Amino acid sequence: DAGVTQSPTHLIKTRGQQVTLRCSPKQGHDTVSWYQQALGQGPQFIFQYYEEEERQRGNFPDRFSGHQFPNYSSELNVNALLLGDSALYLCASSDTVSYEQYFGPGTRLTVTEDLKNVFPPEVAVFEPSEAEISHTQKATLVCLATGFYPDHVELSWWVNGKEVHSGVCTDPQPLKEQPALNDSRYALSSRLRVSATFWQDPRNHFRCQVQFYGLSENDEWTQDRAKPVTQIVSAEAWGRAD
Amino acid sequence: GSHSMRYFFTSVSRPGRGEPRFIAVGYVDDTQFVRFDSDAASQRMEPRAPWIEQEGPEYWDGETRKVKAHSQTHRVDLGTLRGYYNQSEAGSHTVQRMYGCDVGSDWRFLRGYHQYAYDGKDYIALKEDLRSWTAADMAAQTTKHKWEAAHVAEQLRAYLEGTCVEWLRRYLENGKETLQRTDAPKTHMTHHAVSDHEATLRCWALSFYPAEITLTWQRDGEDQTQDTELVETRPAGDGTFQKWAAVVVPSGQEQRYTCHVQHEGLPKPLTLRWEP
Amino acid sequence: MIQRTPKIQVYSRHPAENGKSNFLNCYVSGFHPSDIEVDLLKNGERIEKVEHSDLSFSKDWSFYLLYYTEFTPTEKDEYACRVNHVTLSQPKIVKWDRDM
Amino acid sequence: SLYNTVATL
Amino acid sequence: KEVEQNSGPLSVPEGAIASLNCTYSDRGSQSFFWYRQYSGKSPELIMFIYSNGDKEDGRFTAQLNKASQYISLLIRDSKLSDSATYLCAVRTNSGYALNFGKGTSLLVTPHIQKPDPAVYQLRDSKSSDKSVCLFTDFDSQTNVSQSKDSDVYITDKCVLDMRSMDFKSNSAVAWSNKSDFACANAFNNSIIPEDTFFPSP
Repeated sequence: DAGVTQSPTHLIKTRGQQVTLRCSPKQGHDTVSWYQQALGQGPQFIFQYYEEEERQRGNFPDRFSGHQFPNYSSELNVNALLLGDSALYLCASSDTVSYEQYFGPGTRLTVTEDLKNVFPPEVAVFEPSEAEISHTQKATLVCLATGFYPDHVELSWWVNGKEVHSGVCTDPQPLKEQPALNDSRYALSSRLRVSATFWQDPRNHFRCQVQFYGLSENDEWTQDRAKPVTQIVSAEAWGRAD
Repeated sequence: GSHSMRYFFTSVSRPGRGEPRFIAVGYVDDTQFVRFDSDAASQRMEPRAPWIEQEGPEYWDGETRKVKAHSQTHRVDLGTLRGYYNQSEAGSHTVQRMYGCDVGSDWRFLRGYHQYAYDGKDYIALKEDLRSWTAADMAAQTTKHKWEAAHVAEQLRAYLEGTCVEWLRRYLENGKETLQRTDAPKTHMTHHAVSDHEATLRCWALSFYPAEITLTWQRDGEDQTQDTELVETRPAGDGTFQKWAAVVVPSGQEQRYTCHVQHEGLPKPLTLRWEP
Repeated sequence: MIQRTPKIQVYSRHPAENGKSNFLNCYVSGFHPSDIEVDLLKNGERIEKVEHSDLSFSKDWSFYLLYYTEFTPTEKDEYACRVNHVTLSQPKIVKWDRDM
Repeated sequence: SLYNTVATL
Repeated sequence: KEVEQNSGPLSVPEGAIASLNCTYSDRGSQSFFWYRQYSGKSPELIMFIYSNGDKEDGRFTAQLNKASQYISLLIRDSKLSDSATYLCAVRTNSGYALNFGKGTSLLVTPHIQKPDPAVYQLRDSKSSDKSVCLFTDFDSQTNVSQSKDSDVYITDKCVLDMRSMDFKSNSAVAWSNKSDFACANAFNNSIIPEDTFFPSP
């Protein structure tokens, strides 16, 4: 009996291919609207479905099309993908009493010149300096995920096998490894900060984990390196004594 | 004087034979300017006045979109009420909806209204301040409760106080030749004897606009109410109206009786006697 | 289900003169539900080119329709309006009188 | 003109 | 271009009132919404406003003016978790679609009680060669330039909140691989405080 839902969470496509995103409204809601959001920009209305017919259209071109079914779920189909179709495609669900619209997570589409361009992250953890521990009684680990494409990664930290949030901050945005290239690969850092005494207990185990969203099983892979599928990549440390 | 924009909707379920008969019409004062009918071939909001034809296809895509949402609303309402009242799918039931604006002599907001009925009977409506609902029924107060939580009234109030006025003001300016026209009643009077010793005087008012009119009979100074036969005001078909009022009188005393005609489009009230 | 029986008036748009073209209106009002059947008659035979207004309703929720037709009144022809509804146990005829 | 967000029961 | 916002960034110190505007041009705009969007996530409805005037809700206040065609949003007593992109949005009486602004982005500058600006060197678990430089505990009045040599990556500043200790902390990270690189010689395109602590590598 849940909230708004979308799939897939992430996608990678080459120019000219076709794509079909799924969305289902919150139980008790029966109207779905689809919007497109380019980075830094505002969501753009594509269309809205009610009672399995298209209720209203935005100003997008023909290659964008939609359906809604009996159970009220909806599909957005796009073909002749263009590079500039890269975006967050969002689904919003609404009832017909109040007409407030509530967004789903989104499907994150990257459209790239070529799949050979795709790489998973290498992940490393760096351990606090002893100088920081003597000076501030605090201990900062930094995690570095690097050389990945595209910029769809989630980075979390795990201490004794449970995800933690306090003392973390991850960069808002990755940075480009050569900024000049259209298809540049990315890096991203996160810091976790804990007290000296916590880091100094050697039975505490610290993991940096990076969920990376890659190719599906559909896609072709000739190359020698391992097909860069969706995967987790991790690095770790244990604490070290005084 | 004052002016109004009113929209009227009627849905009527059919046992089998498909989905409900939906009929929507919009007025400005006493003049229809749009309609939608679910059995018409067009499947669109259709103009019914010369001055609304000036709007382009973006106004019409918009009305069609919203009038289709009104009809779909009434279809699920029908289904919901059949449940709350414990009634069969065999039956044929009716929902009706009416809302709109009044403005004063300056085109400024005076009053807003919104009312809903099931079968023939009041179901739920906005109070005159527009922030709360009259609901007499037990089903009606469950509807009230859902619409209070969802701020349904506040959203309506925005339309009725705001955009409803904005659009009535547009239609008044655009339609000024037909809608701020006043049309004088052509009045006349008939007399046929009912019996020996008594006779009907009938006072007629033809070809007038708008439909608001008062027709009363006086005898000397006094007024006949117990004794006057009115008829409801009726359309002529050409967008004017008609009414008459009749009184029976002792024969030879017709000179004692005068018909007082009061209407917006006359300089002063008229008074007719039965000229021999 | 609140049942209400209609109030039929029959009249001409313009004051009727024999040999001059006109319209004959039949105005049914005050009724519920909306399934109403309405014919204009010329000497008891239904007239064919009959138009009607969009359905609408008054404050008390009862419906009204206008049914109208092109006609030429002549002494000998008798016009009328025939209406059936669920409230009336047989159709109801109202003859057109030149002064009502 | 005509209200957009007309509510169901 | 139907609904308009400046992108920002807009900066507000922690605890102080933030203010965001948005203007629109369709006169038939009838319904107004503010949404909030955290990096990496979707928009969340924080306030609807359906009537002209002011609407308070906890720390948030919207001000709508249709004569002049703007909506303000003020945020009282700003917290670090308010840093986010705020999207303005209108529904017109024509239809059921939302028209959205470009989004204005808010950063809440945290207040450091005692700045202890320092650059520490941090080594790899796995190998020696891999090495990173962490500039930390500087105060919120310091920017951090990207260097201009493509071998040497430097992150933007980032604020972490240790909620147990109740402690807040700015940090940027710098790394290269190339031999000719050290922590004294990372962050040289930045204005580093005079007093910054460079403990031996």
